[PDB]
Amino acid sequence: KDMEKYLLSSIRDDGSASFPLLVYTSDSKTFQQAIIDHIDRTGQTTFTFYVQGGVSGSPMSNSCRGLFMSDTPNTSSLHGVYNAIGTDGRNVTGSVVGSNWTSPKTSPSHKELWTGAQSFLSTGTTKNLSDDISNYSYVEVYTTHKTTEKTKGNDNTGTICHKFYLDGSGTYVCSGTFVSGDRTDTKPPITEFYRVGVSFKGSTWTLVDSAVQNSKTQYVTRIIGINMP
Amino acid sequence: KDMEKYLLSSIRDDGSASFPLLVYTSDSKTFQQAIIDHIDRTGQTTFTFYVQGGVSGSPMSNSCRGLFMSDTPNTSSLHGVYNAIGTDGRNVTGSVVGSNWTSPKTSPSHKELWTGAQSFLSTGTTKNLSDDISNYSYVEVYTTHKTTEKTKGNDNTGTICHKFYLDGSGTYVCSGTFVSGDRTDTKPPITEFYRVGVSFKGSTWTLVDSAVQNSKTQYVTRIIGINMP
Amino acid sequence: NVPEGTINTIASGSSLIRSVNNEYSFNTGTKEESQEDFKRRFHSFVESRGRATNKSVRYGALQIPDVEGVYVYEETGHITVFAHDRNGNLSDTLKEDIIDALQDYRPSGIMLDVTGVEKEEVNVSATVTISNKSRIGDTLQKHIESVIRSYLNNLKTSDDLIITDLIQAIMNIDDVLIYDVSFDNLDENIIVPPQGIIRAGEIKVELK
Amino acid sequence: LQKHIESVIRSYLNNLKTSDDLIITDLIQAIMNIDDVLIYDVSFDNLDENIIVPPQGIIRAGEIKVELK
Amino acid sequence: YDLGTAENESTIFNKSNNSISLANSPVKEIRRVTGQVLIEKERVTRGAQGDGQDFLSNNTAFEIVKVWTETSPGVTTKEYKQGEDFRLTDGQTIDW
Amino acid sequence: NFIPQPQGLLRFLNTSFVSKFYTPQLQLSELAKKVLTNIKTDDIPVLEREFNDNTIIHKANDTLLKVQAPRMYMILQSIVLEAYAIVNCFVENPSSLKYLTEEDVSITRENLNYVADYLGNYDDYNSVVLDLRDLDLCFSAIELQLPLIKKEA
Amino acid sequence: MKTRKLTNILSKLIDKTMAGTSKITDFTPGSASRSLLEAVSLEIEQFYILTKENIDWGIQEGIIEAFDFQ
Amino acid sequence: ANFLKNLHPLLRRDRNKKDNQDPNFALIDALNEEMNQVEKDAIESKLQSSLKTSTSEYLDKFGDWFGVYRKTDEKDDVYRARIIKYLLLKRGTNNAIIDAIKDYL
Repeated sequence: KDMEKYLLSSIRDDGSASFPLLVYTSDSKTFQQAIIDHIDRTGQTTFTFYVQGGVSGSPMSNSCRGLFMSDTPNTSSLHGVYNAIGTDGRNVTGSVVGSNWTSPKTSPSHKELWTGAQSFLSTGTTKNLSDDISNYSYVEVYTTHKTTEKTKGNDNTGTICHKFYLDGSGTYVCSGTFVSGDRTDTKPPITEFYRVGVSFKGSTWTLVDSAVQNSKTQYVTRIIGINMP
Repeated sequence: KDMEKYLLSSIRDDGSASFPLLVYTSDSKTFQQAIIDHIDRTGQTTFTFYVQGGVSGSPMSNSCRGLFMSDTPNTSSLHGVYNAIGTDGRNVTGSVVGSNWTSPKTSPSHKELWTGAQSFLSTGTTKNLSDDISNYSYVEVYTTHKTTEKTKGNDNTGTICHKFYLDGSGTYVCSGTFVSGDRTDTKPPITEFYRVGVSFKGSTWTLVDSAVQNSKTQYVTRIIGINMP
Repeated sequence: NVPEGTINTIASGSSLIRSVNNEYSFNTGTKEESQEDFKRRFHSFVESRGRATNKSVRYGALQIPDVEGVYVYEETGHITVFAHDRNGNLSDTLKEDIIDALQDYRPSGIMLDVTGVEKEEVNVSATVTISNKSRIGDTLQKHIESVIRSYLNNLKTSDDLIITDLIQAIMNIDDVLIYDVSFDNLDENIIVPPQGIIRAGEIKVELK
Repeated sequence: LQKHIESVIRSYLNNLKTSDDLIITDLIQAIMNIDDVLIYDVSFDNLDENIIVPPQGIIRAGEIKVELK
Repeated sequence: YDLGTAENESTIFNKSNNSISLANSPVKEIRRVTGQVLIEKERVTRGAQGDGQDFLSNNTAFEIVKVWTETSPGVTTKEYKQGEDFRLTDGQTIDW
Repeated sequence: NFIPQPQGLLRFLNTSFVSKFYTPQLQLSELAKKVLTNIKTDDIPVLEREFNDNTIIHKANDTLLKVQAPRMYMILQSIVLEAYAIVNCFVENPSSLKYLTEEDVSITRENLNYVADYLGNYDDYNSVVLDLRDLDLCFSAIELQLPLIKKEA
Repeated sequence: MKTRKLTNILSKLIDKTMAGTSKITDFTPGSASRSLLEAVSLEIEQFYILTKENIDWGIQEGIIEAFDFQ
Repeated sequence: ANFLKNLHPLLRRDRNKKDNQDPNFALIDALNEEMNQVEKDAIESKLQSSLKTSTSEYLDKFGDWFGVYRKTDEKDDVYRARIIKYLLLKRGTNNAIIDAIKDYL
């Protein structure tokens, strides 16, 4: 029992390890106050915690587990950081600086769901994702083009992102333009338009429709599943 | 103190806990050298640290705290990782493989600032954000559209992102194109442009202006605050 | 209509000409549309400008993508209009957006407070008596359970739930097989108000 | 409509085979068969429990009084 | 009853002398033969993915005798060049 | 001046899998909207007999499509309303044929093909499909003939 | 026999036409060949449905003719 | 008869040797193949009209008409055998009752 002021875990009377800070909604205390009370009682400076979901001022709304790090137990001018992980695996970080508490920074996360080269003309084609779309809140769709004319001898665009929120639409619409060519006296640079429409269902995606203003081949090439929790 | 070879925390002379590594700009040592010196002096392999802002080779420019992890105290071929948090709650991670140090990997972060459905025809209307816009260096504006003509039977677009660096413009301008209709039945694919202009003031945002090419309601539907520190 | 570079030829055969091509696609070949559709769309536009009307208010609630099941109700003391989304009953942010967005077609004073539909669940332990010693099987059990669940789902959310109707639905099967059904959990006729909605739940058929 | 309900019930009472209990569920389903929407609910005062008939009993007579709510 | 195995016992296929000698003996049991049949003519109708894969009757294909569009049977429109037009891929694909 | 309607039809009319060839859109015609309101509000005369044992009589209500696939059952109602709307004007009160257009019948057939294809999976309920295929070619003749009728009249 | 729907018969006809040494032909909608294929498929569907109905009627009529029970 | 024999007597009946692609031959082959498959199906329909060879749904219909319904996870042969046997109960005899007990056992 005499080492626990330095160590990440408490010791229960049966000798079992546990967290030294537990915070429950029944305690009627904010996450900030629970930390201050905990340092005042123990003199611990680096320690682990459980916060129950719905605790006010918690790093996140769900229950979370995390680590608080500090070097000096002065609650009248506290300086320190925490890193917390949710029950959904979200990551959040935050800090306290002269006892003032910073807004909790939530990290986004991603998985590559599909890659390849699906032509815009391949309408009615379905392909497998590496995961279910319901494990995401946002999607990036990527498209790779050739312009109608060449500018300084090149017609490639590089591979262009389209980011969407997953609102439950039956089509997600990638659409845009290019300017192409070199301006001569007789020939201005041309303008073109493009579209591709996609849909998602579980672990699958479908190329629904398109429009192309030249005879070259335009492709859908990457789908990334994004969480911004 | 017979445990201090393993503890995340040092034991100060009074018995108070602290970090076993404290790195200050007054030491005139790089973070990499401070880590090497600490491991050489103690044989610890997993330990906490503070790095003052302005220390050369630091995970970040600001003052930060973190955990270093390794399984073997061989400074002539160091293998390990670190996780660090700044005074702003940014997160930075990195690694040492065979005493070669990787580039530090700063996470971005985000917050949802507003959601709903504001019609593009509600110009001069102001709504609250969940936070002050000055906490963010970047913003994503989401808009949801119904196209002038149906594509295969559908006119919904999904919910489309528009990402801006917060350069202090009085109006951030979403503008772009939807290809609408299909080049089918006996009908041209009627291209439409659009614009909406929006602005931000502390914890509020205003729909400033709009330009729409058909008789269907178009909406602003989400605003996300982004940090890329 | 034709894409760029499709002609490639001339019929007059004069050998001076090297090649021919249309620089831009033709898109001016408009189709023929009768004035009926034009008149319909114009009338629809003219009717959508009405203000302070039941049908116009209902129409205006449809602009939000998540507002689908709008139901109109009228009361002088406190008028109310109910709406819900497919994902669930109602959220707080959507409800606030509905309140703020409906003001464009509400009458003066804005004496509205939209509340999300109060879903209720039904649980039934029905004992079903069958006078047939061969058709007796889990197929019939599953069919009756599916029928009851669908009938529960098929209610028009306005005082439609009664034990007699459930008995009549069960007895829609030929009386040669079905003999008797004895409800036990339904001890009264549940009559949800127009705010709430009654739907299916855990539903059992035990054979007798 | 009252007379039609009385005649339907009395006819249901007849053309009934021997040695079967006076099941009420089939009675209510039979009288609700006339119109599912028009007819709302039906209830009874004393014969809510099925009357077991002996081998030599047949339920054919009976006077019907309709008491609309 | 002690036994030896005789695996890749070889003949570069003597189709004139078909009696291919298993000279280790007395042979208790045979296990495998493998060798170089030729597809003299197979339809690989082109699949949709222009400039890439189409699939053979064999994954064991290792030497592509001819690849050609047909003016009629064997009468060639284009005979294609291996590594330039098509290549063999997978041991299982003509691949444009 | 309206012929009384059968009780069956009047009750019927008053209120995942996907096919690759034809798909529905759940769009109602203006003419079909007006009739629906008329039946909803005004008490149309109705018959008392049910001699005619055809159409929805013991076929559309007998099938389990009502409980199993209620969405599919919503397509069938729309086709009946659209089939009953076009029969309404021509037989009597032709003044309502002004609101009908080509696209009104076009979408109806597409909805017919989708529900018809789905019913082909079931081996019991082919009787319903038997009438729908005959009705399918009936709408197409109106589709290719309705623009001429209005100009002639 | 087993009931065959229009879509399956149409797909089988399309696949036989493609495999039957014919690349020029296309089965887009509005074509004459697609309409003829669909019509033939619907005729075969009608034939199968009427065959099943005749099998049911035949079973009933044979059971009537069997015994003396009517 | 079959679709080839009756079709318009000036049309072709066999593959062209001038070219490999024959849309005529493809169409006629497809229609021939479909209508000969339908013919095979229609010849096999004769077996389903008899209890001696009826299978699957038609055997179930026969059982239902005879009152012998299909037991769960019962194959066609045993179900047909029980349906046929069911007529020959010869109930009332002591050895009949013994047979019925042996069946029940």
